[PDB]
Amino acid sequence: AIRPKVRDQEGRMNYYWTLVEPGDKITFEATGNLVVPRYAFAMERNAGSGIIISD
Amino acid sequence: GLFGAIAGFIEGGWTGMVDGWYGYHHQNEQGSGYAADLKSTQNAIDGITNKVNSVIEKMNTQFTAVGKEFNHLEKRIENLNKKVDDGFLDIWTYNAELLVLLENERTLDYHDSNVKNLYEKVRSQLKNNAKEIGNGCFEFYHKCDNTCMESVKNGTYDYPKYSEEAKLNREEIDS
Repeated sequence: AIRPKVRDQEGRMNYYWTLVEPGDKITFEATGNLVVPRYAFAMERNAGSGIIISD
Repeated sequence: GLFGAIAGFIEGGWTGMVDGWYGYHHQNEQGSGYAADLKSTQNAIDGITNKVNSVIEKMNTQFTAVGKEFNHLEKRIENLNKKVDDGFLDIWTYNAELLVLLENERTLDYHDSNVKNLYEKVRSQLKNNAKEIGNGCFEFYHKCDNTCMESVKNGTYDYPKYSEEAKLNREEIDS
């Protein structure tokens, strides 16, 4: 459908994320409209810190 | 000590006195021995008993299960749970350690205060009818039999009854 233009785009793109545990498989399947991953991120979380928005 | 009696001007304790926490040693013509001031001891025992019960009984907990189980994709809430258990552990440990440290000091000062007040109660009773010879001991200027000794312990010592005899003996002794 046609949405009001934002940055000259009448379409929209939704962004998704998931954390894949070690030894698990993630499967992608599509007949279209898939913005595939190219770079993923191996990481180990800490006990949560926060985010500071400041100059 | 905070009040100067225990480990102070009364240097040591009495293993011979076994029936009480604070008491008396007496010696007159009828003999000698140890006796405990029951009123001051029972008041202190009531006080300390209330103190221990207050420390124990003010902790009233409910039924609770501390454990929690999280799967491999729930590490963040698992760590949040750990922070809660750890924070409570740190708070209770530090508070428990300092409470015992501080209140133990207060308890020993309490005993020190009770001894000083007991000594001062007698000293204010006898006045110049006896001499303060140190170590918490009073040496009488008049004969004080068992009945007279009990009056001092009972807080009913009759200073005017013996004042003249003590005055004559004091002046003779000092001369």
